[PDB]
Amino acid sequence: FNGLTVLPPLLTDEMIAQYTSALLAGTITSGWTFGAGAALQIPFAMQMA
Amino acid sequence: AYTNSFTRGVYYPDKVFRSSVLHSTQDLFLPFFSNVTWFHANPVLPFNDGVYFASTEKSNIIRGWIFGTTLDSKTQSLLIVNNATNVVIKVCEFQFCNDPFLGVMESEFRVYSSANNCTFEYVSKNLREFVFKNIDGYFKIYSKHTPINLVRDLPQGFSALEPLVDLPIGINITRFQTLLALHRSAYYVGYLQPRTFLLKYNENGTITDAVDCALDPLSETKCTLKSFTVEKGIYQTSNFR
Amino acid sequence: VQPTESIVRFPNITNLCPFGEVFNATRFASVYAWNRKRISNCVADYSV
Amino acid sequence: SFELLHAPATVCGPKKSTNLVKNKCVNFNFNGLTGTGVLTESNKKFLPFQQFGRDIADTTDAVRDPQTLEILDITPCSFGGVSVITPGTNTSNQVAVL
Amino acid sequence: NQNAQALNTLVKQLSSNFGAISSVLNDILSRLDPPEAEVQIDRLITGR
Ligand SMILES: *[C@@H]1O[C@H](CO)[C@@H](O)[C@H](O)[C@H]1NC(C)=O
Ligand SMILES: *[C@@H]1O[C@H](CO)[C@@H](O)[C@H](O)[C@H]1NC(C)=O
Ligand SMILES: *[C@@H]1O[C@H](CO)[C@@H](O)[C@H](O)[C@H]1NC(C)=O
Repeated sequence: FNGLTVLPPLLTDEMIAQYTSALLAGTITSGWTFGAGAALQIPFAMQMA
Repeated sequence: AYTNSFTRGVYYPDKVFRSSVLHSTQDLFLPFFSNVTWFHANPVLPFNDGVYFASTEKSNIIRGWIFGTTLDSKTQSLLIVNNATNVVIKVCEFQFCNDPFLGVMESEFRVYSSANNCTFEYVSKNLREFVFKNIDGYFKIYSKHTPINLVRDLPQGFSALEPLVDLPIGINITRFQTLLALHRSAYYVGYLQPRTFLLKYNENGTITDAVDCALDPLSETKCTLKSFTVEKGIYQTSNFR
Repeated sequence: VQPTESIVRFPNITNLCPFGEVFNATRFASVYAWNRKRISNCVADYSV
Repeated sequence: SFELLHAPATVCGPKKSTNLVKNKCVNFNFNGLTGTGVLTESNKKFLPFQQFGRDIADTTDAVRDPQTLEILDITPCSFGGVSVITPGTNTSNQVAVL
Repeated sequence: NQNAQALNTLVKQLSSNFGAISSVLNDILSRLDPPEAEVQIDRLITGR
């Protein structure tokens, strides 16, 4: 256009998708333990319990 | 008698191309669902700012138009005829008779008798339609031809009109007439006015549809949103003063 | 980037305002009765 | 004997055209419209009464040259900001430019 | 939709004379000398 510029976002879409996938994997595997420090694995049934 | 001009009388307002934008234009157009005349085949009619004109027959009985202010001598006038294929345009004085026409007996004469100081010359079922607009010294002509099957009935359809010619004069025109070809022993007239329209173009700069804003509340609702489709809801359009 | 130069393009040259029949006419007129031929829509070449 | 009548002007001299140039940054002018940009052929279709194209945002984007009757498209010449990447003068004086 | 509409309105605001003779920096300049074209340029600048 006439002087209008659209900057590209710093985080590209696949990078955000990778963040979301990592969050899903952590939630499924370690429950809420990975949100406070090192991820601690636990069976999913016991996490739901 | 009378008939109703359904959705006809739309012309390209300029030489501009658009791909898919719905462009809103403020110009002179024939209002949608307007009242027009039912001439049979004829008298003289006024020439306020704009006029519409449509003809429909399988036999070429309609030929040319006569324009001017007084339609006599001493006043400049415009003349268009077509004998068989030679389109002739003259912008100059003439002396028209009380019954100007051209028969197809089989004689073909008796339109006028005058020629002096003439400022321009040029030599070149179905539906025919023309729009005549005289502004700021120029004379605009638009045309379109669409095959049909109705005998002498105005059809139901939409078609844009493309500019044909333009000539500079700078004169004032008030009245006009028409010629015919019956024997020697079927046209419409519409009136233009300032309105507001939005047009549709489909990737080829062709007008495929239009909506008259001042017709009904739905039309002005579409005009405000600038779209041919409206979703459920309530919209503010104008004020009651 | 800066434009290299300016370019102008216009349509072809139409009817040429036939001055050739006014400057090379076979016989002009006497001064008390002079012609008044007028020109109209066309392109006039005053350079020539 | 010339004159200026209230009627529109009809007779006057020939406009001097020049050669068109493609794929460069120039200052075009066709029959009054004027600007700058890059001239290139466009795969579009016009109508015999249609001079130039205008897209969304009401910008002149396509024009047909009145010599070959073929459609050309116009795009603005390259414009953009300049950014400087530096590690800090306290560390080094090398500079990267974007 | 809001961002696109605001940007489009900003673009459309360019084609407004703001009470001046024209809305183009060239035609105003090309037909009037600086002493009185400066007022029109100022009006365009203020509006934009
Ligand atoms: C057109 O106007 C005439 C009178 O001027 C009227 O008799 C006729 O009904 C009108 N036609 C329509 C379709 O309203
Ligand atoms: C519009 O153009 C396309 C190609 O650009 C073509 O396929 C289509 O038939 C055209 N529509 C018409 C001519 O009505
Ligand atoms: C900044 O400068 C100070 C003194 O010149 C120096 O001690 C320090 O290490 C520098 N730090 C960096 C990050 O350059």
